[PDB]
Amino acid sequence: MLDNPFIGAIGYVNPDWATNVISQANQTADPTLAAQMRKVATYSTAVWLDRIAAITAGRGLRGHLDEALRQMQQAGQPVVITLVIYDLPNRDCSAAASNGELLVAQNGLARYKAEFIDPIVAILSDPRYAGLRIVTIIEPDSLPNLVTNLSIPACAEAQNAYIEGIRYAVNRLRTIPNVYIYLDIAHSGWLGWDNNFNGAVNLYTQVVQGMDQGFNSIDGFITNVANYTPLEEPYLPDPNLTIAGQPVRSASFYEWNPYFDELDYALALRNAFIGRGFPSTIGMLIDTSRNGWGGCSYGRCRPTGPSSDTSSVNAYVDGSRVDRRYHRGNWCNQAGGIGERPQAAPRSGIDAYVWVKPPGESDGVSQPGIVDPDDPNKKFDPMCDPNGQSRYNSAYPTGALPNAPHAGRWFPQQFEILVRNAYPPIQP
Ligand SMILES: OC[C@H]1O[C@@H](O[C@H]2[C@H](O)[C@@H](O)[C@H](O[C@H]3[C@H](O)[C@@H](O)[C@H](O[C@H]4[C@H](O)[C@@H](O)[C@@H](O)O[C@@H]4CO)O[C@@H]3CO)O[C@@H]2CO)[C@H](O)[C@@H](O)[C@@H]1O
Ligand SMILES: OC[C@H]1O[C@@H](O[C@H]2[C@H](O)[C@@H](O)[C@H](O[C@H]3[C@H](O)[C@@H](O)[C@H](O)O[C@@H]3CO)O[C@@H]2CO)[C@H](O)[C@@H](O)[C@@H]1O
Ligand SMILES: [Ca+2]
Ligand SMILES: [Ca+2]
Repeated sequence: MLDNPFIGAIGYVNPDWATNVISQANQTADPTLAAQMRKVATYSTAVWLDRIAAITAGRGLRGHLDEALRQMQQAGQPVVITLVIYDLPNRDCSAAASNGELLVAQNGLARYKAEFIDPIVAILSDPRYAGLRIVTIIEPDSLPNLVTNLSIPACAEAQNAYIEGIRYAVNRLRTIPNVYIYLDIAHSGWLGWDNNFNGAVNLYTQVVQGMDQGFNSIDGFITNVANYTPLEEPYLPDPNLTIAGQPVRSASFYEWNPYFDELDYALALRNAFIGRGFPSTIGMLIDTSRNGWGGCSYGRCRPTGPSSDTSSVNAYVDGSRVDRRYHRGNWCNQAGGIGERPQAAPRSGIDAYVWVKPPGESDGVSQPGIVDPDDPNKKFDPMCDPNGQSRYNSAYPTGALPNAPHAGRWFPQQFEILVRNAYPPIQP
């Protein structure tokens, strides 16, 4: 196996996502915005396996891999295709927008193994695909929910199903020599606090050391999947910087969390895991699909330096942060911008920036009363209410954009905002 599957390979371009991008560009009046959309359609995004039907629907998992072979032949270079394994029972257990089809109380773990992992592994095992690099992102949100959300019965009752299902997926996937495995580990605005950070290091160390290959069972971890947290807060580089007598991490936006950005968080986690016995060959991914924070939204434009207002930590931090969400827990349908393009080894210890969440796809429907045919357990979550308050701190609005369809469906109003707000800006 390679030390980094993203080195020396070009990213798979998902034609089914690109078709949505190009179709929206063809309906966009502004010719520069439309040309920016056409350029976005050329970048590489992950393919989500978000239900049993996704294995065969449309071109299906086999179709994407065949298309990857096609792109590899056309380019004369290896292709790296990213897959998201996303169907654990009691999925999305701390929210409502992405609850899945399998339930722990309805033989969900058994169905997960037999109807989801086993057919995926059979397909990835085909020797026709040996020349691809196949990256599997394992079950976003599941393990982070075990760190912070055990007070929710849907999470606590699922915890051993998560552990066993994830070990089962990784143990089977590790029998395939061109499959590179990354565990999801949330983002700095979720697990950055000392207690969450240490709980996560403990949890993931136990999960991996119980795998068949122990610490050799995975190739690393990914942060920021489907979230918006910046790679870097360049104007808040020191969480202990004293402003008006207080460290800036004490600001309301951070609540003493010393990790303001994903580079600090990902590299600190990598070092922590190496200290627990993981080999130094592990690498980190960061999802940069929607964390650029160009443009303007939520009453601010991107800061161009540290704030001139040093009269209080809150004023200073709020004027200096590029993450301009009202509250750091606002995960649904945010008016952010596309971030750095997918790219290999941008920083030591970082295997790649990737677009795992595909820009333009919804995080959740924005009002109740609407049922989706293809995901009958997807429901309205108040975090997606454009007129509501955050359910993590009701003093703040959700920031969610209106007119959003159910999670995963094309959200043209947000896609236009994400392209306009891209950082670095899209060049036609
Ligand atoms: O297979 C052809 C089929 O595709 C359908 O669209 C898929 C789309 O291909 C896929 O990327 C997407 O995956 C979603 C997932 O459903 C959704 O639950 C997840 O939501 C996130 C969300 O963004 C978070 O904020 C929060 O809600 O938690 C989850 C987990 O992070 O996001 C991914 C990526 O968007 O699902 C689509 C719907 O199945 C077409 O709709 C269909 O017509 C095609 O036949
Ligand atoms: O990242 C996308 C996923 O987000 C999930 O929500 C989590 C938020 O992303 C995260 O910011 C929030 O963090 C909490 C933290 O867990 C808690 O200890 C602290 O006190 O407050 C933070 C928020 O201020 O946690 C939530 C989960 O509870 C969504 O549930 C998921 O659908 C989405 O993909
Ligand atoms: Ca490696
Ligand atoms: Ca930093």
